[PDB]
Amino acid sequence: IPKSHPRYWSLYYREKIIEGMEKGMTAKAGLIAHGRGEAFDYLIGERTIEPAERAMRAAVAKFLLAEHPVISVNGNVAALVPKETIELAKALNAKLEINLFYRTEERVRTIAEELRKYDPEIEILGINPTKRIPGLEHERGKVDENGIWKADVVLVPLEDGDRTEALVRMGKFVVTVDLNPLSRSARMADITIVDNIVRAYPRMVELAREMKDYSREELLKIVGEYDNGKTLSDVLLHIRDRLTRLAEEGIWR
Amino acid sequence: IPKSHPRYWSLYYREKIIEGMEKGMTAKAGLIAHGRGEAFDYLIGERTIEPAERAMRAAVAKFLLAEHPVISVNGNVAALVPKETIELAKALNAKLEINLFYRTEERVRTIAEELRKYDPEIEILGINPTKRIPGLEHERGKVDENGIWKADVVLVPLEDGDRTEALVRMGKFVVTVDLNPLSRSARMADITIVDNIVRAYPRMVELAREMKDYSREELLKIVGEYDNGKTLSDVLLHIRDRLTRLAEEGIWRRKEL
Ligand SMILES: Nc1ncnc2c1ncn2[C@@H]1O[C@H](COP(=O)(O)OP(=O)(O)OP(=O)(O)O)[C@@H](O)[C@H]1O
Ligand SMILES: Nc1ncnc2c1ncn2[C@@H]1O[C@H](COP(=O)(O)OP(=O)(O)OP(=O)(O)O)[C@@H](O)[C@H]1O
Ligand SMILES: [Mg+2]
Repeated sequence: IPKSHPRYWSLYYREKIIEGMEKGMTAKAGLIAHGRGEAFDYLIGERTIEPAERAMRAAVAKFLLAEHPVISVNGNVAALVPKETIELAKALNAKLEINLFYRTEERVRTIAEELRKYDPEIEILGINPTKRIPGLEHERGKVDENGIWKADVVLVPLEDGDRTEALVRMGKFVVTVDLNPLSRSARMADITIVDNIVRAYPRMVELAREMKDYSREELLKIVGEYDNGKTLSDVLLHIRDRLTRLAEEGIWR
Repeated sequence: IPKSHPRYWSLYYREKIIEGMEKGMTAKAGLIAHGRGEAFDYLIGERTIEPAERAMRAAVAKFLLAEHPVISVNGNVAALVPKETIELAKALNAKLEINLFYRTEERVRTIAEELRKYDPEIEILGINPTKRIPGLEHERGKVDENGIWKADVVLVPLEDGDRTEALVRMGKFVVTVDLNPLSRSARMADITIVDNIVRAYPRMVELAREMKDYSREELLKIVGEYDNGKTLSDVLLHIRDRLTRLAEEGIWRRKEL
């Protein structure tokens, strides 16, 4: 399709998610999840909205003040932002852990190989996790002692509500990127970024540098003031107004 | 999936659509599409709202008054409501036609076999459609000559706008099941049922049996007063008020909506 196609990027990223499945990284359930992401993205406007920028500033602040920052990676992340998830882990000095709900050997390997394609030297935790998140079935709650297990601040993007929830109960401060503000994961996380992860990861990286040197007292003012409930509400309000406008345009009969 | 799970029904149908692709009936793109429907189902509340019940009564009435109704069947319909689609067709005296966006012989065959598991002798059209619906991709515009090609009323659920619109330009009265009330398909169709096909179909089969005796008079009064445009806006209003309410009440850490 021509570069001017209004569906240009979502189409571009869709092939990417399919290539993901082809590479054995992205699970079938992943394609379904991607579609949900697409629809929601169409609704918010395929751009980072103010409530998302707001939550991202707060999440970055929180990661810089963190003690053991950990960025989680699953099959979709690997298909969409392999390079950006690494850059983000460095800009935040957080470690990288592959963490799958539907964990298999090939999938962990392929995702591992995919990340390396961009940095053959990054430490990738999660190849053989020993620990478990309490409240989850064994095979779905694995976590590596050096990563999530010891983490205080965690970023689990595109995550399932059971895991997000078990993580909060476990005492971890949870940050996620999720285009569905109505999902359990989005509603349970401590900081929810409602934005397409292809836009949020590079943005959080930019915000990383822009905040690189901030008075710890400032980084603390930022997070201390952030209101995830207010954020969710504004996102729901954003979507509604969008629905009012969208319904007023396009082909009809 | 334990039935006690808060998201049992959501997960159940995700498994079904996945087992559909594996059984060769459902395409990969169909998995994404199922996901798109889910996004809209969330906005609606994952239930049958009034404006859906309304559109469905009209559709059934229209199908009962038709003389050459046809019900389409794609990979998603085949994996999610194989039995209800057959029930509905027979409760509406409509013919069944297999229609896919990504057509192949293995896919047509498997969708064919799945329907049989519910009726070993059910008639199935679209096996090798030969009529080219003009103004479309040859690859995705061929219909069955004894099916859609001569139908007066057609039901094409989870349809792409290009097909839904082309059929309208074909002079076919079109009914559809589409969770996105803003979709081109939802806008070009004569009667749009904004509801999940796993809820709408069995609900429509109910109506086709409870309406089988409605007088021509009553049925014509229904199809006659129906207003797709008003029904779509009614759907958007439901959603916008739900969003307003949730926003005001707040949803962070909220378990139940
Ligand atoms: N490309 C993407 N960018 C951002 N977010 C995404 C993307 N793809 C999927 N998501 C989000 O991740 C979720 C997909 O995972 P999952 O299937 O667990 O969702 P869900 O089950 O509906 O939510 P929950 O598990 O909280 O009930 C979706 O809710 C969607 O909002
Ligand atoms: N399980 C389901 N139940 C009800 N409706 C569904 C389901 N899955 C998908 N749909 C609807 O069918 C459509 C699938 O087709 P597709 O997504 O290709 O069309 P679209 O490009 O999103 O919209 P359009 O092509 O009409 O502009 C979706 O718009 C969705 O609203
Ligand atoms: Mg889930």
